[PDB]
Amino acid sequence: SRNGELCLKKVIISYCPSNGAPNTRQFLATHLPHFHAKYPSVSIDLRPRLWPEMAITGVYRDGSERSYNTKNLSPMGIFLRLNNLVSTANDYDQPFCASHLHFQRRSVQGTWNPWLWNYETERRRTEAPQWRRKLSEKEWDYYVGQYSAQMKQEE
Amino acid sequence: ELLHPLPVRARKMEWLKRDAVEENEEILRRPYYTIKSYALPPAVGRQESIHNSNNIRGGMHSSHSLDLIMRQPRRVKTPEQLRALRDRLRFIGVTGPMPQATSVSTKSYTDTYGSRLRPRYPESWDTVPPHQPSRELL
Amino acid sequence: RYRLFHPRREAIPMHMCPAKTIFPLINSNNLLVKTRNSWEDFTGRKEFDEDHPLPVVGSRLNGRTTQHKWNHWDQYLNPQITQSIKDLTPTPEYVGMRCGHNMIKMGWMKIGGSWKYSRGYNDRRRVR
Amino acid sequence: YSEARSNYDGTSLPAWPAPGKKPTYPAALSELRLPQPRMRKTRTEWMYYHGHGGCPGKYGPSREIADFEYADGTPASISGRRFAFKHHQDHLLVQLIRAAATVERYDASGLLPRIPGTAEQRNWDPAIPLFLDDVDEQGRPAPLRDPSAFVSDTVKLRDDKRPYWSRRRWALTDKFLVPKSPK
Amino acid sequence: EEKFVYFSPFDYDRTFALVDQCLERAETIFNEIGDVEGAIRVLQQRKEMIDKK
Amino acid sequence: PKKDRRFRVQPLPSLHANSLADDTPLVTTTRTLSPNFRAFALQDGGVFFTHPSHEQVMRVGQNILAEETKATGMTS
Amino acid sequence: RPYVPLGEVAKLELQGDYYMEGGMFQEALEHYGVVAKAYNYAYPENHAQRIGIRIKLSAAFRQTGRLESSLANIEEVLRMLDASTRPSLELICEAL
Amino acid sequence: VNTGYLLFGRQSWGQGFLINCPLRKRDVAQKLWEQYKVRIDPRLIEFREKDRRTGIQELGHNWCWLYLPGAEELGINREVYDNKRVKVRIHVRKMNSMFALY
Amino acid sequence: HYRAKLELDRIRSMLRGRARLERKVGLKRLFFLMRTQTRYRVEQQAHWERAIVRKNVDSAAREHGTGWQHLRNELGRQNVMLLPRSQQLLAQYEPLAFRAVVELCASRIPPPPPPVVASVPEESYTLWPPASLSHPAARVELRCGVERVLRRGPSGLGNNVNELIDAWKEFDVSP
Amino acid sequence: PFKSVLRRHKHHPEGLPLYNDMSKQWLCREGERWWLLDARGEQLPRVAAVAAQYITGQHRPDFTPGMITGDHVVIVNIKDVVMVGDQWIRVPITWQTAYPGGKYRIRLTDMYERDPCMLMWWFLKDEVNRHFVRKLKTRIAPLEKAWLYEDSIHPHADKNPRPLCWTDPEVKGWKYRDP
Amino acid sequence: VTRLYTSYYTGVLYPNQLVQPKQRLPADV
Amino acid sequence: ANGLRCPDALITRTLNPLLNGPKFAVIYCGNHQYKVAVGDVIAVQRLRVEIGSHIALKKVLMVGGPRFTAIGRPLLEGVRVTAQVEEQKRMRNVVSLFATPGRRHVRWVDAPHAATIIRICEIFYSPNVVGELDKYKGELLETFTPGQHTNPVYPVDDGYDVFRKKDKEAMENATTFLDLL
Amino acid sequence: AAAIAPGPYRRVGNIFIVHCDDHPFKHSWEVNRMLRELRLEFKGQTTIVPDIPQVRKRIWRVRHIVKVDVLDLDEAKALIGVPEHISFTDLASQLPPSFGRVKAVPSPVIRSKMNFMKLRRMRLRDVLHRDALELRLLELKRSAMKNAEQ
Ligand SMILES: [Mg+2]
Repeated sequence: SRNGELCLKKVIISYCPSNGAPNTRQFLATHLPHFHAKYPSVSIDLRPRLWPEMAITGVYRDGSERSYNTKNLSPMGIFLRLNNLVSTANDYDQPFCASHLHFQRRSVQGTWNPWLWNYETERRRTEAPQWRRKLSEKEWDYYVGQYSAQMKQEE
Repeated sequence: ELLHPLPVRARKMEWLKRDAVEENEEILRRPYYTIKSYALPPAVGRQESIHNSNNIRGGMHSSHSLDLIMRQPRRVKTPEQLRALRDRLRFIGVTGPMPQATSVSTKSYTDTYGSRLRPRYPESWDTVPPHQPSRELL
Repeated sequence: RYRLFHPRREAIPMHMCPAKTIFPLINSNNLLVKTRNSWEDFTGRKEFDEDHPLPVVGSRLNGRTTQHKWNHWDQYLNPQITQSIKDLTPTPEYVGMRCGHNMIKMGWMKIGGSWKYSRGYNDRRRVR
Repeated sequence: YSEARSNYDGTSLPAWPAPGKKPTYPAALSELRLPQPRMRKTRTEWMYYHGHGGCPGKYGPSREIADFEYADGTPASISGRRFAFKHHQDHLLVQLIRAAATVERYDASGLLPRIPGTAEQRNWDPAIPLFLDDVDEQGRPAPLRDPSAFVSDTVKLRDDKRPYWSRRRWALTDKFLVPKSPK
Repeated sequence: EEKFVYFSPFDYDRTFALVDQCLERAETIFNEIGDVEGAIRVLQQRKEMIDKK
Repeated sequence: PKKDRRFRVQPLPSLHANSLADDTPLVTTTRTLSPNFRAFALQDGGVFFTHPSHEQVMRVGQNILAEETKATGMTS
Repeated sequence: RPYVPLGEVAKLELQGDYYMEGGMFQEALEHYGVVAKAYNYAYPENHAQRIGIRIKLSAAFRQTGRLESSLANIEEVLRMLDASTRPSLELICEAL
Repeated sequence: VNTGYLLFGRQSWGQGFLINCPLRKRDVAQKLWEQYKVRIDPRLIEFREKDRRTGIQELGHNWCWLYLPGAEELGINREVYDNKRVKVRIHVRKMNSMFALY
Repeated sequence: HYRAKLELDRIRSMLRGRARLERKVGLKRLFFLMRTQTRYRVEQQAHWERAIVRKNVDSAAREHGTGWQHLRNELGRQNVMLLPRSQQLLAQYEPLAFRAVVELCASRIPPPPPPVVASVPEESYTLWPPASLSHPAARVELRCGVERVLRRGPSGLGNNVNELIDAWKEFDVSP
Repeated sequence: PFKSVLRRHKHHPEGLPLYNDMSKQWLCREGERWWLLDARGEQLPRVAAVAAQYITGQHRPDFTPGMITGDHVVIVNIKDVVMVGDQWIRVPITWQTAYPGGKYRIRLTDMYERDPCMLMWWFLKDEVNRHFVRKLKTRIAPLEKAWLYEDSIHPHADKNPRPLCWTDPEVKGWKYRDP
Repeated sequence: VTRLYTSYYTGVLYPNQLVQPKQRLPADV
Repeated sequence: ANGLRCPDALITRTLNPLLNGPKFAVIYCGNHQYKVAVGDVIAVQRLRVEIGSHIALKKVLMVGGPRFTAIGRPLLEGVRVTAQVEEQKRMRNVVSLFATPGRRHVRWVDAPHAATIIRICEIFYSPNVVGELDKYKGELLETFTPGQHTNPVYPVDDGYDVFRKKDKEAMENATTFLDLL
Repeated sequence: AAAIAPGPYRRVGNIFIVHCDDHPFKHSWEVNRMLRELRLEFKGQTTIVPDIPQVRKRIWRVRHIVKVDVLDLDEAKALIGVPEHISFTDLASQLPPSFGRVKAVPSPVIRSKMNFMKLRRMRLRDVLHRDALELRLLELKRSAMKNAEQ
């Protein structure tokens, strides 16, 4: 059911009114009007014939046929295969895989291209004590203090 | 046959198995019960002192809120308050009589709606009632 | 690491379910007990509304089911529906023909199965 | 619309501090009695910490919360697995309550011993004290008026070698020994 | 116990339970007021209901 | 038993044990565009990041490229 | 239909009849009150769950000594069952 | 203690004959209590020079030393092998996951 | 014995000459193929593919000067719960969001506190009645429920809590 | 069959294709960038690893196994490449020719005598073959994206190779473990 | 072997679990 | 979308234009996480929902625009993700074939994987922001100013390390623009 | 105040949360019997058991598999919102016996007939209900006919 419209159009149901294999006649009796009242848009065409095809068939809005074998299947099962007919648009069968979970691929921000993060370089939290720099006086005194300290202990 | 040596991290993990086992047996040597008073918090004396010094310094643990429940004073402080609360408590699904000499015309759920009939519960994901009341009567 | 150190208190987190789940009103004083006490006693899915019906899609306990043959109870109630000879099936204790092999010491085996254990069976079959 | 709960009530700790104060952090150390390994918490341990099981798909918010509402707010329906999960989740509670009940009628009946551990644990483990009453544990009573002094644990890291740089100490340190592989 | 599986009617249709205790209440009221024919009518309808089920 | 051919993650600089202390995350990302990602605190406990868009970042990249190639000219 | 967080109010409702089943009626009454305001807003006229919960609400009023309120409510339930297209066969039974 | 020979068994993986959970002084003293019912302070035990650094850790026959402190009060001499020591004899056997611990 | 000849007889078109021509040869080929792929799918590809995913997320972290080894840990620490597949989707289709995740990790921003143990209200311990009223714990929990009803989205119920508790009095006929 | 029997061969005069110049479904050159790897002082094997991963295309977030998209790495100064300790003298290079006498056991020093470039090519071969063996096109195609120049003179000024700034996280020296 | 159901156990699929419709009052009445 | 909300006005007027335009969400459904756009179509594992119904999705891990990114620690509040059930169908058969070489037993197990196929309609977001958050030093920053960088960022060259590998000098001195202005 | 707490004194026991960290098929059948008594089947299962001596006798033997945690009952009352004036004995007295896997019955046949009897009591419940109704109806008809004839 896409954009408020069912993709199913016809359901073909063929059966023999007098001969045997009651399941389809059961289905017409007890489960069909519950289906038709729930999905009014789907045209159901009934085909009485002497040697009936025992398969159900859907016809979709792209001109696609889909059928299920109903031979000596309970009307519960037939009802269920019918409701399986409605719930599919019959466009595709993709496997259920990780790459098939998203039918189309889309980027809101943008796709990664090699050049967006390329021109970034590593940076530091707090600014650098540059090696080559003019020492302040306190700095002079502290560093000369350190050098003189290690020289003193060594000598 | 076994040819090449066991890697170092494997036997490291085996050492960890050893002191996991030990960690268990320390638990096993703790007493069966503990004597506590009524007014004090539930954790006053506790075996975890060295455990708190070793693992517990500043970090917030997963048991935090529960431990916050432990380190405050007990809310029932005297036996009289205990039995004064406890006598008020009523048992609904209990077998046998229930005292009603006070007011007769207050009917319970059972003598109104019977033993076979539970109220229709709104049934969805986050509200899930017990199904099939007839099963539970063993 | 596969050797994990943490209290096993978290293997069973109780944060999600307090006693308010099993005892509906425990913060009051009555101790009612509502426990859904099996996995067997599940009645089924049912709708919250009329507006949003539960979809109809089948399972193998639904979609694969044959048509109903009349059993012996349905022909007892209403003889009207015994219409032909196929309705005349015998006592239900009759399963069918012997469909397999009673192979000594391994089960009932299948026709077109493994014959590896048939030695005793074959030798028993040809006959202080 | 969307649901975020860590709890049955929906409550939490005050997740953010007052502006301009220091935050409280979780202990990053794996919780182990021994201080020496000092090992950072594993991803799995962090998931145990944050109120899941070890995996995203158990016991967390990622189970208890419905996958979908309807547009109008009409909620979902009860799966067989949802009901089974509720049964498990109450099975834990029934388990706990019954265990506690057993402990309580055991110390009502007075079968909880004053001696920790079973007899098998007692004669396995020299940690648990001897619970002897009126005698001293070690022979007769000690007088009332340091093992490590004589016990040597000094681990010698590098094995001392033989002085080939000196002629006299080479021959004076001679080891008269014949290598023999086991037969 | 797969052959003996039983499902109580007081579960799978709540309507039956409702009408059942409905008639139970009715019958009690008939006992209090002193109507014999009414009580017999009610218990007959209830019996017929239960074995209909 | 077969040799394992799955892809291996590159080794990453070893920690100095400073990381062990809580309040110090062991991910170190301090990068050029870092100050632009502004963190806000939601009522939920989740966070809210404010960042420059795709074309802004790439425009910054373009400016840096042009600014490195102003000297020697632009190669093919 | 207008958005109301039905999950939360439903949870509230079942807490409600746990209160009612548990032998305390006043509280079940206020609970049903809240939830019934919710359903009264969220659903159209004469909807099934609306009249359902005020069935429960009549039941709650009746137990607490507000009898006439219960009577009024249940008559309104009746006249709502009247105007329904095809009401549930369970609801009419429970109602009366 | 010296007359007794304390049977010991554990698990061994890898190539040469090593225990993947090496011994220490808290579980030598444990085996003493387990099968010989001998209660001593575990800090009286000292290992061999080779086994101090790694623990005991190797399969087969190992020996260790127990310091028995007080006797010159008792005049213990020449009736023992030496006044302060007992050779505590350990044997470590490798066993599978069925029968071993750790 | 069932070898599944009658299903696999329809597949042969995907086999080359000797197998597609002659029946039994082709059926052996298809039986072999499908059993093989079944085995492989259940035990191995699960590892191959998660290896690929780890590789992609890791390199995407490499561009930011860190790697999978830290990122895993601190996506664990701050309780983000992004599956690695999703981290791959973010790395490839939303580089800025992935970057934001990385810099949520690298920052010192306190991770959320552990979930709270559900606690008893104080008013449970108040005896009722003291000496047509509600147990105070019940009405407090009722409060707590109504607040979380009003918490989800906007609704016609309003944001004011009190009268919404008292809403049972509007269905009440005054005698 | 799908893959033909008549196949392009080394003795066949058509010759062996260069994958850089080839145009094929699984070859994408559009989004590549050029790198400059100075090998001064860095260990041979490590350089081989890093180069292998830029070359293979594994450094990208969108990297896919069947789609070969690499960056061109210009590896400069192969001559200054440092192999730790005795290893230059002790690390074998073994190959087996199919003919009577299937052993060539040849020291790193000898390979370094003949060509220094062949050493880097050898370890690149190894680090690429570590994840790709079972298909020839997946083994061979990446390797041509290495440009091995044994000193600081290279033709590639026109591609503006960006200096690849890399420090090896591994503290210890490389270790030869090959059964 | 006997099951303890100590760990989590999903329920079985069983026919009593069918979604049973609600009885409706007829249209004309 | 009802706009972002904060006790501070400047932060609200600053981040108000920030939330406009297409939004992607990351959604937890049936143990599978999804990147979700407005017009995107996903196949989730089977939900019991009538076809053509209108759905909101509760679990939302992350929401972001071209401009903002809201990272949910474990989950987010306020997110409205409205989708529409399109199909319910069983997807392409995965045939598993189990045969033991010793036994003559062959088992053919078909796994059509049942799925609900979902089309998405809206993504709306309305956060409640508390305050600006300092990320290098952990704090809630009390005063908010957009113009100044919350945490300024500094280049790495000391001159102290001779063997530091030199990336081109324009990469190493590059200062980045003020975004919020 | 540097003094012993004033008593009434209460005695509070403990509770063991037991977690299985190792495959039971690696271990002997005695260790497996102990793990069975601790209600552990596989690797990764967690159980809650009492602190009574027998349980410790069990946990001691399997300690190289099981990892343990301890909760005293005040802490167990805290872990779940439980008012402190409510003990666990009453809470146990409230919860139904009909809980899943109720008993330890000696062989699967007995288990089967236990469940079977569970169903039988259901059938007999409904049958006895209907039969009671028939009884009372019979008595009403008897009294009616007796009062009518007389
Ligand atoms: Mg798989």
